[PDB]
Parts: sequence; C-alpha cells; structure tokens
Amino acid sequence: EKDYVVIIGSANIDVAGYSHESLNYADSNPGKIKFTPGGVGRNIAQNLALLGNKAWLLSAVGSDFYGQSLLTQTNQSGVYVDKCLIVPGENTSSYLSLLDMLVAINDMNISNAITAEYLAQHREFIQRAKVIVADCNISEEALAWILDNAANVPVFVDPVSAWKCVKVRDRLNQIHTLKPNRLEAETLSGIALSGRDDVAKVAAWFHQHGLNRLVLSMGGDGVYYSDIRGENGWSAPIKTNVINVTGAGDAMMAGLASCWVDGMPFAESVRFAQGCSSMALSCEYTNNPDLSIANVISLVENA
Amino acid sequence: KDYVVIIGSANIDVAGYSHNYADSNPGKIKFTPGGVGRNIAQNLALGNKAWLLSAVGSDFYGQSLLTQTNQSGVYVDKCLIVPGENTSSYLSLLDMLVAINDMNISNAITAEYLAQHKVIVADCNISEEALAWILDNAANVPVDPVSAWKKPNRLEAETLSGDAMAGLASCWVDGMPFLSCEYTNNPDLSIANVISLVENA
Amino acid sequence: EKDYVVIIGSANIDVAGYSHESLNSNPGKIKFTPGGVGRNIAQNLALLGNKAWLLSAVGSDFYGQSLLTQTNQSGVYVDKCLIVPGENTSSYLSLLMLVAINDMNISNAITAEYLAQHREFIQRAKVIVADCNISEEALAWILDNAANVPVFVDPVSAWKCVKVRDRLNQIHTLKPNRLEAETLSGIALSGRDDVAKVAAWFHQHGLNRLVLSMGGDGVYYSDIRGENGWSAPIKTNVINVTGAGDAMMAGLASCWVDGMPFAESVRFAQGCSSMALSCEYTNNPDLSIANVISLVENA
Amino acid sequence: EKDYVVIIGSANIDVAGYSYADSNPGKIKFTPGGVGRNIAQNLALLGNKAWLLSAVGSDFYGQSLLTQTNQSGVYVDKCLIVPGENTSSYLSLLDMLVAINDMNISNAITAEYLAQHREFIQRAKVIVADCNISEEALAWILDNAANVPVFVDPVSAWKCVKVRDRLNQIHTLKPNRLEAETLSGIALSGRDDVAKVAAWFHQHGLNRLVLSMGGDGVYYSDIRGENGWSAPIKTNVINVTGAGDAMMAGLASCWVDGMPFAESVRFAQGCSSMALSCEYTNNPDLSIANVISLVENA
Amino acid sequence: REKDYVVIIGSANIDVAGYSESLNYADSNPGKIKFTPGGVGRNIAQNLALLGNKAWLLSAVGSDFYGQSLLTQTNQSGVYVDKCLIVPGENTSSYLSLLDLVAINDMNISNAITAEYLAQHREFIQRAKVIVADCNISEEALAWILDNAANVPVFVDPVSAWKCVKVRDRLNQIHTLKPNRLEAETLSGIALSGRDDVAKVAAWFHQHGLNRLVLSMGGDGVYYSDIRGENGWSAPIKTNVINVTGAGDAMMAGLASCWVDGMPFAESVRFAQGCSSMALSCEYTNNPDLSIANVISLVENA
Amino acid sequence: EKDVVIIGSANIDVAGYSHEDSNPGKIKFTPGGVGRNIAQNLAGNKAWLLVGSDFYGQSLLTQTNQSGVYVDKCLIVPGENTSSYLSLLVAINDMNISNAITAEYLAQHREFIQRAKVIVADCNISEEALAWILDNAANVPVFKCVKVRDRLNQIHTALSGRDDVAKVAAWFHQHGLNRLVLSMGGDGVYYSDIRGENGWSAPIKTNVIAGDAMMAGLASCWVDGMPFAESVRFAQGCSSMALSCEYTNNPDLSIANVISLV
Amino acid sequence: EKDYVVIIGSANIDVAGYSHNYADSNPGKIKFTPGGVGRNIAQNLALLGNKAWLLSAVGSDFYGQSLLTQTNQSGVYVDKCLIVPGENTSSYLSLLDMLVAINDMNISNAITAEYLAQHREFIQRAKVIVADCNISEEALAWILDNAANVPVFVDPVSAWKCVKVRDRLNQIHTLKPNRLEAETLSGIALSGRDDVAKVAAWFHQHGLNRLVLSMGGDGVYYSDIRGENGWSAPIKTNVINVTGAGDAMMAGLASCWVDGMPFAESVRFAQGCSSMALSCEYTNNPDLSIANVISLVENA
Ligand SMILES: O=c1[nH]cc([C@@H]2O[C@H](CO)[C@@H](O)[C@H]2O)c(=O)[nH]1
Ligand SMILES: O=c1[nH]cc([C@@H]2O[C@H](CO)[C@@H](O)[C@H]2O)c(=O)[nH]1
Ligand SMILES: O=c1[nH]cc([C@@H]2O[C@H](CO)[C@@H](O)[C@H]2O)c(=O)[nH]1
Ligand SMILES: O=c1[nH]cc([C@@H]2O[C@H](CO)[C@@H](O)[C@H]2O)c(=O)[nH]1
Repeated sequence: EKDYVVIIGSANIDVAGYSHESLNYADSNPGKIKFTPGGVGRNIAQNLALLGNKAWLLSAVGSDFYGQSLLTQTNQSGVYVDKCLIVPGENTSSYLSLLDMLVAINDMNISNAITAEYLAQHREFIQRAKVIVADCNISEEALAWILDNAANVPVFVDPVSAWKCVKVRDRLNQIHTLKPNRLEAETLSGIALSGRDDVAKVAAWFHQHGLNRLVLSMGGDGVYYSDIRGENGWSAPIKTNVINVTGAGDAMMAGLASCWVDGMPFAESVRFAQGCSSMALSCEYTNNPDLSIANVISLVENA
Repeated sequence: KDYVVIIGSANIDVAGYSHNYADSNPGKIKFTPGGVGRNIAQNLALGNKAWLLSAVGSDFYGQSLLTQTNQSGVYVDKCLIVPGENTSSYLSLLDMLVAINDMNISNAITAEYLAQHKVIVADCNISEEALAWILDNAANVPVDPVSAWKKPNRLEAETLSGDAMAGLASCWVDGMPFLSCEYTNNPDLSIANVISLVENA
Repeated sequence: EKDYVVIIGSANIDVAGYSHESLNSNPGKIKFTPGGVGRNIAQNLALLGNKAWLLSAVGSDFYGQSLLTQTNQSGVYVDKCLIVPGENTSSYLSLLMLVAINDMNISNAITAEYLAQHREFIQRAKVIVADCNISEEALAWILDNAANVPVFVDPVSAWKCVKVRDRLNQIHTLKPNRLEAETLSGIALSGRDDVAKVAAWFHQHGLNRLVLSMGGDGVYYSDIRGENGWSAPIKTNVINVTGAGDAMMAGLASCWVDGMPFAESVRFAQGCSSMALSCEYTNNPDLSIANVISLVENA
Repeated sequence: EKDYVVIIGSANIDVAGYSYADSNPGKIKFTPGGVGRNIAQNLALLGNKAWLLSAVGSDFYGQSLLTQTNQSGVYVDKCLIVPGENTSSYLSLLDMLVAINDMNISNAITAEYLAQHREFIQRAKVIVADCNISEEALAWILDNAANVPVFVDPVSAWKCVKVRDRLNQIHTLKPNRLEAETLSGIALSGRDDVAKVAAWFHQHGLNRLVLSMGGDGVYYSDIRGENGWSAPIKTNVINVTGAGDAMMAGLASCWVDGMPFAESVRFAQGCSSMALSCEYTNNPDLSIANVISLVENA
Repeated sequence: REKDYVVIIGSANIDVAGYSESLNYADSNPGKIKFTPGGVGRNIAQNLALLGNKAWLLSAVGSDFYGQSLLTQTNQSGVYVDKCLIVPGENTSSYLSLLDLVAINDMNISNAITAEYLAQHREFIQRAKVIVADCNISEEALAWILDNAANVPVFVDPVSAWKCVKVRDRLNQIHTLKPNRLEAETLSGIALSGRDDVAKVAAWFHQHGLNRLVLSMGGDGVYYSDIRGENGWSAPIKTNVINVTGAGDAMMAGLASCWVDGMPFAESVRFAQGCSSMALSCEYTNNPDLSIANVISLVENA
Repeated sequence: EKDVVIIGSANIDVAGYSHEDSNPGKIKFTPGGVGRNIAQNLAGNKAWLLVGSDFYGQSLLTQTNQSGVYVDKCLIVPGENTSSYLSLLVAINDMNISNAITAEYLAQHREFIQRAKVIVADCNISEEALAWILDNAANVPVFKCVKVRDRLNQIHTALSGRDDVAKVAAWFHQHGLNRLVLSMGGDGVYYSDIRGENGWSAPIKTNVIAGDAMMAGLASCWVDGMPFAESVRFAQGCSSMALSCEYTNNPDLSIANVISLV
Repeated sequence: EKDYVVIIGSANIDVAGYSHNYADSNPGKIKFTPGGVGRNIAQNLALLGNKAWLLSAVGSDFYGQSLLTQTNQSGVYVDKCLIVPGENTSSYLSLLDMLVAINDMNISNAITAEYLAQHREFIQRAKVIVADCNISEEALAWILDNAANVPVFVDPVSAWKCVKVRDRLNQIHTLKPNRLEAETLSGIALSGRDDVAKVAAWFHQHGLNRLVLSMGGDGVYYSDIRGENGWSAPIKTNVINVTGAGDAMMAGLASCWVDGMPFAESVRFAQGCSSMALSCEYTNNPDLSIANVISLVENA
C-alpha cells in the first residue's frame, strides 16, 4: 500500500528438456519438453509478488504469442506489468535447458531494448520505490543509469552469469547487495575460492571496491554473508531434497529484498532467503505457487 | 512526399441481429475488426498511403487486429501495443439500435506518444489535451466526431449548440473543389466504383 | 473414484455489455467470458467436487481453445469434446435485462454418431446432464441409450425445449421456468394455483421429477410418486442473474449422486442458484458444498 | 506518498545574557533551544514533516516550547511531558564567557517511551538523534531502526563517545575537530590527518562521515570510498548558535530528497551559512529556494 | 638481436598429466602419468627462446626440487631464469590434467610475484624490447607492470576467464590482448554468438582503450582489430590436433617475436597462427622443433 | 634388539582436491603406495620394506627412512622410472616398477623374510611372486587381485544383505582362508574365523575428511601378542586416525593415541 | 492606476564580433543583439515590472519594425516610436574579444523637439523620464525644460556626448556618468580614488542633485546635494559580458525611485541589477527581476 518494489530484469520463454532414465550425448532419447515462463528478473518479481509485495516489472518482450503469454501469466501471478516494454519487430528472449544437467543456451537480445531512455521515461517512479532489483541481463549503460539515478534507493543486483556480472565491477560502490556464486565471485574478484578458507579475502576485495553487503553462495558449505561495516559470518544450508534446482537464487533475492523492506537484520534475512531458496528447491516448477512468508518461516523454524 | 496519418481508435466489433425478449432470441453474431480510425485507414488503403496511430492491448484481440489491419495494406509498426490494458471494444445491436463502448485504452494515445514521430485524421475518443495537442501542432498541415459523450450529425451538434465520410477526405489529396455490405467494409473497394455510381446514376 | 458425470451441452463465447443509461454510443464495460449452459453446469459440477466430463463442440478458433483451456482449468475433463474444423464457436450476446442474441450452429455438430463413439462411457456414468441446445436426434439418442442412467435435462429456452415433450417419459429431472413450462404443458401458469395442473400434465406425459422455478413464488418441486411441495426463495442481493439455473441444475445432479432426498436437493440447488446470483461472474469460483450449507444455515 | 522525518532530541530553554566583577545591567533573552528541537524546526522550514520525540517538565516553559515549536510547523504531539522534573536549560553569558547546561530530563527519553512509538519510528524516512539522550536510548534507536537510516548529532565531545561502539549502526555522523579527535583518539593537527581519522571511523563501521573543520572546510567521506573536501561558504557571522543543527537538517532533508553526498554537504553548508548569517538561533527565512540561491552564488 | 631482450612475467607450474579402453574410475584405472614443465608464462618464455629471442623469465618457484628442476630445464632450453624468485616455505605451482575431463590448478606462489620484487628489477624491465605478462599473477603486480612499463609494449595473456578481469580497467595500458571466445565475452559483456558481434566486442575493447585486439576463436579463425581502424579476419591453419595444450603460449610468443622483428599486424597474426599450428601437432606442451623457418613453411603452404 | 617384513608398493602420490574449463583447487605431492604406507604406520615396529633413478624415488625412500622404516633392501632399478599414483578426489596408476620385483629379488632375501615375525603382502605384484611368498612363507603368517582363487589356503587374515555375508565369509573359509577382516563401512569391520568366532564391529566415530593403517594395526597387534578382537579395535582406531588427517599418514599416529581413542 | 515611465533614447542594432584578426577567413563568434542605451534601459525597466514607453527613432528597414516588435514582446510599449520612411535604423558594430568600435547613429537626430512636442501631454504625465545623450541638444532642452516637475534621469552614454549636460545640471534629478565623462564635465582630475571627492562638489555647485560615479579598484560613489554622500561596495561577479551593465544600473535607480526607495539602497539595488547584467553573455539578462536582484544583494 504505497510501498512498492521495482524490478528491472529479463523475461524469457523457457524450453526445458528431460530424458527418460539417463541421457547421453548420442541418439534421440524420448522424454518431456516444457514451455515455462522464465527470466531472472521476471522470476524474482513473481516470487516477490508471492511474498506479499507490490512488484512492478520493467522488462522487454516481443509482439509474439510467447511475449503476451509471459505478460498475461506474470500479471496473473500478482505482478504489475503495465509498465513493461513490448517491442514490435523483435523476438521474445528464450532459454533452452536440459535439466535433471547439460549446457544451457540463452537467446536474449531483446534485453538490450531495455534502455537508458526507457528507464528515464519511468524516472521518479523508480526513484520513489523502497527497493530496486536489477539483474545483469540488461545493458551496461542501463545498469549505469539505474545505479547513478537511484536517488538514495538501495539497489539489489543479481549477477545472473559469470560472464555477465562484470558489468557491475567498476560500479560496486553503487550496489546495496550482491549475491554471486563461487564462479561469479571468482570472476569478479580474481581470487580463488577453492575453499571455505578463501572467502574472507574475496569478501575483503569486494568491500575494498565499495560493496556494502555481500551474499556469497558457496553450495554445500552454505551461504557466506559479509557487511562492509564489519559484520561477517557463515550460514548453514537448510536440509532439502531437490526436485528442480531452477529458481533458487531468484527466491533468495526476492527474500532478501522483502526482508530489507520488512526491517530485518542481515543475518536473519539471509536465513529467510535461504528458506525461500529451499522452497524453490522442493518444487518442480521454477516458481512455487504456494511460496509464502508463512511457509518459509515454518521451514526455517522447523529446521 | 505526401503521407497520411490517422490518429484514431481500433476496436473489436461484435455485431448482432436478433430480428419473449427473455427467451433467447435467435439470430446472427459477427466478430469483425472495428474502430473509427482503423476503418478510416482501411478505406485509406481509396489507395492512399496511410499510417495508423492507435493503441491496442497485449492480447490476442489486439494482435489479430493489427495482423488483419496489416494485411489490409496499412502499416501497423507505429501502433502502440499497450501493456496492462485491454483492446477497445464495441457492442453494436444492428438489424443502430443500441451501441455500447468499452474504450479506456484511448488514454494511452496521449500527447507524449503523439510527439515522437498531408492530412491528420483523428476522432473525439482521444483525450482532451492530446486532441488539443495535435490541434496545436497542426503546423498549417490539414474532426470526424463519434457521439455526444465522445462530418457530424445534428444529434450531437445541437448538444454543443465519420467512417465511410472519412475516406472521401482523400479528395483533399486529389484537389477536388467541394453501404449495404456484410463484410464491414468492402474487401476490394476502389474509387473507380464510386465513380461508377455516377457512370450509372 | 470410478464415479463420474457426463454432460452433453453447449459451449458458447459470452459477450456481455453493461452501460450507464442507454440513449440508443452509450459508454460502458464489455466483457468476454466463457459461457454455454452445458459448459457452465459442468464447471459448477466440478466445483461441487464431482468428476465432470463435458461432451460439447467448439470451433477450432481461439474462442474454442480459450473455452477448453479455461474449462479444463476449472477442473473439468474436456478431452472428449468435439473440435469442428469448418464451423465457428457458438456465441451469446447480451445487453445487461435488455436484448439477448444467440448464434449457435455448431450445436448441431454434437450428433448421435459422436455420442455413439462415447456410448459405454456415457452409459457408465452416474448421471447424464443434457441441454436443449443440441439436436432433437442427439437428445433422442441419449434418452434411448441412457442404459438405466438418470438423465437430467435443462430446457435452456422455451423455443428449443419442446423437443423433450414427446420424450418426457425418458427424463429424470426437468427444470423449466414459467414460460418454458407454460409452452410445454399448454396450461397457463398465471399464479400459484395453476402449478398443480401443470405438474399433473407433465406427470401424465411420463416426467418423473419436475423442478419448476417460479421466481418470486419460489421453486415448486413434484414427483410422479406423489411427493410435491413448494420451496421458499432464499432472498439475496442481485448482481448477476446469469448462471442461476446452471448452478441449480448442478446442485440437483450433485445431490442425486450424493443419495439426497428430493426436497433437500431442491433446497441445495436453490442455494447454488443464490451463490450464482451473488456473483457478477457467470461461475462463482468459490462455490462449494460447505458455503451452500452455510447459506441454507442462515435461512 | 506518506513521507515524514522523526527527530529524537532535546528541547531546552536557552537564556542569553548580554551586557566578571560588578553587577552588570543588560538584556536577558529567553529563546527556544536544544539541538534536536532546532534540527526539527529547521527541517520543518525545509518543507519536511518533522516529528519531535522529546521531554519537557510540565513547566510553563515547556508548554511554551511545545507551542512555539508547533507554530514553527513541527508536530510535537508525541513529545513526553514529565511531571516532577524541570525542562532542560542552557545558560549563556555573552559579552561568550560562561556556558552552563542543565539537562537531566533528557534521561526521561527512554527505551520504553520510544518502544511505544516503535512502528512509527520504523516507518519513517530518516531518524535524527542527538547525543543528549542516554546511551541506552541511543542503543534502542540504533538496534530497532529496522533498516531506516539514523543520523546522529554528536552535540558535545564528552557526550558523543556513547555512540563510539554503535558507529556500525549509524548512517551519517557530523562531528567537529575536537569531537572526532576525542572519538578516534587521532590528532587532527593537520589537513592530512583527516584521511587517517576518517579511516579510523570507517574501520569501526561508519557509513558516512561529515567532518566540519572550521576555516579549513568540510571533509566528507563514505565507507565505499567517496572522499573529498568542500570549501567553507565565507559569510559574515552574527550569531554562531544553530549552525550545526541547520547543517544536520540540511543533510537529512537532502537524503530524503535523493541527493548525492557531496552536493548534500554543500547544501548543508549553505544552511549553516544561513544560520550564521542570523542573530536568531533558528533562521526564520531558511528555505530550500534561498539556500539554493546562496549556493548558486559560489 | 644482440643485447635485445624480452622480459616475461609469468607462472611456472609442474604439470601432472594422466592418460587413460575406457575409464575404470574407482578401484584403480591403469594408464600413463607424465610430469612435464608448464605454466603459461614459462611456456611463452620457452617458445620465445626457440624463436631466437633472448628471454628472461620473472617467475616464482618453491624451494622444492620441482622448482630447481623447472629452472634447470628452462635454462637448458635457452631461457634466462637467473632472476627468478625461489620461495622457501611455499610449494611450486601445479596443474593437474585428465586428458582425452578434470582440470585442477594449485597456484598460490604466483602471488609471490609482487610489486616490490618487480620493482627490484625495474630498470631492467624498462630496458626490454617487449614485456610479456600473464593474468596468473597478482592484480597489484599487473598494475605495477602497466604503470611502470616506461613506454615498452605490454603483451598480456588472459590465461583464464576468471583471471583476466584483472586487466579490464587497465586495458588502456595494454598493447595487445589475446583472448578466446569466453574470455572476451566475460570482459566485454557482449555475446559472441555471431561473427557480426565481434565488431561490437572489438568496439567495446577499443572504447575502453585497448590498442590491439587479437581475438582467438577456436573455429572460424582469429579476428584481429586495431584501435586505429585496421580490422580483419584470419583463417585457421588446418592441422591434425594431437594435443591442444600450449597453443596460446606459442601464439603470444609469435606475436611478440613478430613485434620486435618489425612485422605488420596481420602477418604477425598469421605467423602466430603458424606457431599455434606447430603447437597443436605436438604431444608436448612445447614443440622442441618450433622455429621461424618451420612456421614459415606452414604458412607458405597455407 | 633382535625382533617385521613388508612387501608392498612405493608410489608417488599426486592428490587433487577441487570444488564441485579451469577450476582452481589443491594439488598435493605426498609419498605413497600401500606397502609403503603400511610400513610407515608400523614404524613402534622394526620395519623393513621390500624405485627408479629419479629424484622422486630417493625422496620417497629417504622420507620413509626418516619415518623409521628400514629401506636398504628395497629395489632401486636404474632402468625404469619411479611408479606414480594419481588421485582426483578417479584414480590413474602408472605402476610397472612394481613388476621389477621378481623371483630372484625375493629369493635374495629369503632367509631374512623367513626369519621375520610377520609378512605383509599386496595384491599388485605378480601372481608368480605372490605364489613365491605364499609357498615360501616357512610357517610365517602372510597378511584388487581376483587371482587369489585357490590360494586362500595360504593367507593368514552378493553382499546385498547382512545375512548373506555368512555365505560369503563361509565361502572364504571353505576355500581355506583362516581369518577374514571384511571392511564395509556402514556395518564396520566384520571378523570371521574358521574356528567359529564370528562377529561385527562398529566404526570408531570420525568425520571422513585408511585400510593401510588398518592392516598395519592388525599386524602390529599380532606381533604384540594381542587377541583378534582387541587387534581389530586398535586397527579400527588406526583407520579412524588415518581418516581424521588430510595427509596420507598421520604423523601423530601412535599406540598411545589409539588406545586412548578406544 | 495609470502610472508609467517614458524613455527618450536611441535604438541600435548591435553586431558583436569575437575572434581572439590580421588575416582573412578567420572563424569566430558573431552575435546580433538589440541595443541602444534608451532601448536597453527601457527593456530592463520592463523586466523590473515597470510600464515602459520608448520614444525613439527607427528606419523604414524591416529590421527596425522587427526591433520594435522584439522590444514590445519584452514588455515595452513602442507604439509612440518614430518610424522615418526612406532611412535606416541606427546600428552599432563592436569588435570584442572591447577592441574595435564603429557606430552608425544619425537617425538619432531625427528625435526632435517637435516630435517630443507631439507627445508632450503624455511625457509630462509620467513618473520618471529616462533620456539618453544620443539625442539632440534641442530635444534634451525640450525634455529638461518641459519636464513639468517630473524627475528626469539622464545617461551620459559617451564622453564626447556628455558635454550637453554640463551647464544644465540644474535641470537634472540624477546623472550616472563614468570616470572620463565626469572629468570632462568637471575639470577636476581623475587620478586616484581619494582626491576625486571634490568632483562631486563641483557637480553639486553647478546644481546637480544626485551623482552616481562608477569607479574601478572597488567602489561606486553616490552623492546628494543635501549632504547625503557615500561609497558602495562591489558585488563579486563573473564577467561573462560587460555590455548592458550601466543600462541596468540606471533602470534600477529609476525603478527604485518610482517604488519610493532611499538613495543609497537604490544604488545598491542598481549594483545588483548591474551584477545580473554581467552574468549574462547577452546584452540584456532576460531573467532580471526584483526578486533575483534582491537575492543577489542579500547574499552579498
Ligand atoms: O543467462 C541467463 N540464463 C538464464 C536466465 C533465466 O533465469 C532462470 C534461472 O532461474 C532461468 O530459468 C532462465 O529463464 C537468464 O535470465 N539469463
Ligand atoms: O440459446 C441460448 N442462450 C443462452 C445460452 C447460455 O446459457 C447461459 C445463461 O445462463 C449463458 O452462459 C448463455 O451462454 C444458451 O446456451 N443457449
Ligand atoms: O550540552 C548541550 N549544550 C547545548 C545544547 C543546545 O544546542 C543548541 C546550539 O546548537 C542550543 O540551542 C543549545 O540549547 C545541547 O543540546 N546540549
Ligand atoms: O590456471 C592456469 N592453468 C593452466 C596454466 C598453464 O598454462 C599451460 C597451457 O597453456 C599449461 O601447460 C598450464 O601449465 C596456467 O598457467 N594457469
């Protein structure tokens, strides 16, 4: 109610291929192919809407049925998408994935339709939000715009990929919270993360470059959280049986931002976000439709 | 050199012919592309070179609308595909009798959209300041009223005291000194036939 | 559960128009919603926790695909529906009160042969709900090949309900209104006094159960075995009259499958109708047995 | 958009004497005072809904303070009225020679009192607190801020050290030479020693440091790396009282307006200059437009 | 050539290679295990020495016998390693490879190559003809080299995608970068899915100050681009790959050797491609028969 | 002053640790080989181990000798290179110098082997060499080679269920195996004797972070005149101590520490 | 509510050339700005919220009608201006970097006693009269002799054009000269800032009521014949273009007189107007207002 979250990210059409028993590179093996809504920013937005947050998605889609399906379904998930960009002439971004996991391919060129001018057309709206969530799928110039014209509003940035997260390197002094993985953080810092011993030096590198809060996900080991103010620590993983690994980081980011707007401490926010990730893990769907604050709180309580 | 632009609306027309009132009166129901501006454009494709500046929703209705309108010759690249709203609709009881309109996406056709870019054609569905905005930016380069709430008729004129009428305006690009069809507009209408009217009587 | 309900009805695209005050272009709201008597009854049946299978016809157009997708999303199995390439999805235009138009020709695509392809399945159901939107031959087939399974028939309209006249001896529960029953019987219903004579006419022609809706007056129920009576209307705030009879029919059938007495089935069906009225949408998604039970509870 | 600013500070009665041997006749002035109260008034003058959470002593003086402050556009309905104590006071012998401060009612601002207005504090845009209150109260505010920025005014060198272990919970701190020296323990005897003092503050978790070094200017520093110097706006002094309060008000008002650090420091310096240019503790002509005007002429 | 030299600041690893009908996995799996000299910088040094260049290696090794063995082996290959650092307490860098799967690198002694250590050999570095650096060293060391190059061209090998970002804001001090698809995608942030977006990637690099870009693409070729406007494609020299290791090192060696010999950009790229081709045809990381004459033979015979 | 012979392999162990292109991690160069490890672990025992001209071999041998192992009778052959063992935790093994141990090499120290208390043998040597040891053991206890068939009768010391382990163990005893110490993990260490005392032993609680130290324990307790069960307790403690350390052989592994663990 | 100000002055077309000159085909900046002392003062007064009427002379050139139009759009009533057919509107060429000066102003002599006599009724009913020294001795004589007790503020414009006011100081309410003009008139030397006070005494002895001398090395000296004398402190400003300053000063003084403001403070306000004039590259600062000038003098 007058408090909202703006997400500038990508909205993709996800094509997922599953094969019966084990799948090997040779021969055509029958299985299940799914067309599901996707895109880091879109997923984060949907999960935020599911967490009882007024989420506004600022993405770019095409004039094809894929785009309209994305927009309609996303709006139907409680996400305000009236300010989204529909580009007439270009194609909706796509993501092909062989899950279980083999190589993932992404055809995302409409993400560059999200421009400085487009965001500038929605200035003040972005500047009057509680939190701004951006992903590294957009253009470097757009990220620059958001970070420079945030107007003292915290910007939470999702790295998405290791080759796409360098765009915020020279700009870490403008990011409120980065959640990279091992490969991503190794890529950014240049320091090897070959252990649980080597995360202090990476965190130190990030803080020396101006990063306020770092949420480094180190698989098995857990999630290492660090604040530039001196607050460092480790968080243990919440025991869960996997079904689909897709959507973990998105649920984490949604949780983190929702917990920031809820006036929650860093560590507690890390546990809660880990709970959202855990709920994402337990679902076959990219986005758990039953994802709620109550369920996540129950999960962190009972574990 | 000469380009024609119609800043009008594009609706989805649902027509009905009923011919108790409570008991389901049998008849015919047709789903056809509508909208004043879009119709004008379709009849400006009388061979004119037209461009449509209308707003449609991001639904199957809007996309089918722009598809049909595109195949009709008109260029639908400058049209605004609006997110968060529905395609304009028009309920016509024909045989005229009663007419209802669900047109709120006309708010997307605002002065900001009109800014970024022979005869300018517009309707009264357009918001106040937008209409007035193209009334300020006419630049001496040369409307078609719909109803009282929204060329004209005495009905709507005397309250303050355009489709088929609207394609004829092409005569101002011709230097000329001053109906019964199932398909909403004729699929192969040419000016030579309108002249053939005179050739007969 | 190997217990299911088969519904042979129509699936229309309903276009509803609401305005301010008609001056004869009156501004307002035009809504495109899924419709059709059989389809609606099917959805309501699925909402009452009955495994409902719809046997209808759609027109291979986006209208049809939308109808099927939404209806399936309402929990209704639509895999046995007919998708006809050449015809158009049936349509229903309403100026809501004033003027109702129906364009339903694909309803004749629901044929005896088509149903014969789904015989046994139809014959192995608990109840069959059919509407008078289909052809006389199709209704004749269903009634002749019911295999001792009760067939609940919705008259839908007065002009298309006469086809069940000479076939009333094969009908379990018939649910007509004033005009429909007047047309069928030929006896005037001008009052609460002439309903005994109409019930007598219907039963003399072989109708097992008659559920005559007389609006204000209430709902008069009658059995050929002798159990007759009136049911008082549950007074409710009007919002949308569409879907009332559909929800009532759904209630009657759902209550038959639950081994419920005639009168109680009528009361429950009346509750379903009341829930239908309290919603602007044709089908209330929150329609449940518990809620209806609550509604009868305050009455 | 429901945007407001909450100030937890002190409200004092300022008594100034104008004229150390003989009985000296002169003029005695009774003016509203207190760091937090002044900041609140200046914020109200800068077009911000400011809510003051202070304590008064049921005295006619206190009621007068509340009325005057309300007339300055500041909401004082949530202030604490303590029955038994006296409104805090500040006495000055100007000719400045003797300065005395009697503020014990500042301890009436407690953790429980603030906890009664928690959610309200947690739904504010900015929190401005002063070091006149108890360490426990400051601890409450800083611990229950709910990710809402807390701007802390050091007030005095002996009263600022209570935030020295809570610097990691403070957004913007605005100390002078003696205050920052006392806190850090590092001498500011140079213009080079601001790098090491700022570094000390940053090692302890401070986000933003706004060190005012009189003549020299204002050195600003962010823990993310943005450091720099701002030249002082040279002005003809008249009364030095109220400068830092207007500066703090300027900084917070610029935070709620989405303004960069350095630019906010200049704006705050302009507010300070307007305060200096006034005989009054609080300049009644203090506005965004006027401050913008002197900042243009620079 | 005489009293003309090249300084290489790189890594020196001990490479442990495991060779496999199939892989038995657990419960042992017979095969062949080879210990060969390695490390990008070291390899570049050897290849440069083979191309008739006076090469000085500025690396760091561990007081383990491996380090002295490395230094001796490199010295016998004609490489001056007298200025290398021998670190007592640390272990010689290592690279484990399961050839065909698994690749592991244990290189922390690469951080012993520091700004101070190089500062001790400044003047010498500043009197070289060319400086070859790799991205295995510390960011501070790279910063030092780039800041104290004294107008001597710095050729930088990215080595890895996660280790090349250390030069991303320091590209304005680099004379020549030799990245692959993934490395250039990582640095630029621009997708290399096409051959049209290599113009866009090159444009990105040039906007950030890179003088010369030599983008090595597996297939399709090597795209070369100059900030001065000279862009073009070079076709790959078809060869039967025996072992792919050591290609880029020979490429870099070729590029630098061709710079000091006053050769045009394009021809230098072709020559370097010839060095890569000779590297591919050998089982060893470094071809001992690598010469200017042989490369010339390979490129002449297209 | 006059009281063990270990005939085993001596490998160069290269260990690769990597987290779950180019992935950074830890590569350790440690002395290795089953026989070498057992020998080192045995050494409060007087241990004799029965390599190439490479530096690797001399470093390995000196390391073992400084670890208290007498290696003067080990074979240093200047014709081949020291054996190697690669482990990425996949295991690759380059062991051909272990085949240099031939009948003449073993026969040259026959008297010495036959005057020992225990003989420790490995399943990596040739069938003919193992045959030599088992046939020329001279009533001295001899402690994955499937060729061991029909040769079980000369060695001192399917499984889907735990009831059917009786059939496999009984099978081993039926083929002439005297004592069986089967390591399964979960259950622990199952011991079985042809004389009838059979049983299961639970694992000594440790975090994995082994078998060579186990064998070393068994033999060391045999020479210490200790019953089978207690020997199993000690050997399991040795296994546990091996597990709690990153390096191949725990330098703090002692009888004093292991008895403490039990 | 019919109180207005009448300005009898010159209207020039100012062409300014900047180019930091011995050769040919040398690129630079050429600016076309409306000018003329009287016209500029009038415009500045109109910007200060004064009803200003210009009584000037323009030529049959369309440029002149355009001039009048631009000035009218600046809020100055120019309907009483003289349009002489057959001749051209006066022009002023200036080559700055001031370096070179050329002036074509002879239509300024078309401003005659008779022309003013047709607008006598109107001129005598103004609050203040602003005249420039671009006009004829006969016209100036007319204005000063037929002022009918209405204050006449006269700008000297030039040193050679400042001689017409000498023996006629007894008819002037306020003169705003520079160093050379005042020296030429007085006969008292200019050197230094201290032994120059007697110049004001000379002016007052000849009957001058108010004197506003602009001096360098900080200081604008104001003097009244009643004894009211003083110096004014300079407003530190960034000199973008010095053109149009004195016009803004005179405009300020007159506007402050009609608004009932004291002498010294009127001089300060005028200094603020000059400061606003200096901050503009254009001859006339378009944002010149009472509020902005008050802000600038306040912050000083
Ligand atoms: O490079 C990208 N890969 C994948 C995604 C999307 O994010 C989802 C991961 O949760 C994924 O399913 C894909 O849709 C993306 O946005 N960019
Ligand atoms: O003739 C008909 N009229 C209306 C309907 C449908 O019945 C519904 C009213 O409850 C409505 O959905 C309409 O579509 C029909 O099936 N046949
Ligand atoms: O110790 C203190 N002395 C003075 C003040 C107040 O600050 C004002 C000066 O800015 C002043 O009004 C005084 O009351 C205070 O809060 N604490
Ligand atoms: O991270 C690294 N991996 C591999 C190498 C070496 O580069 C050689 C391949 O060109 C190779 O021999 C390896 O040792 C390195 O230096 N750093």
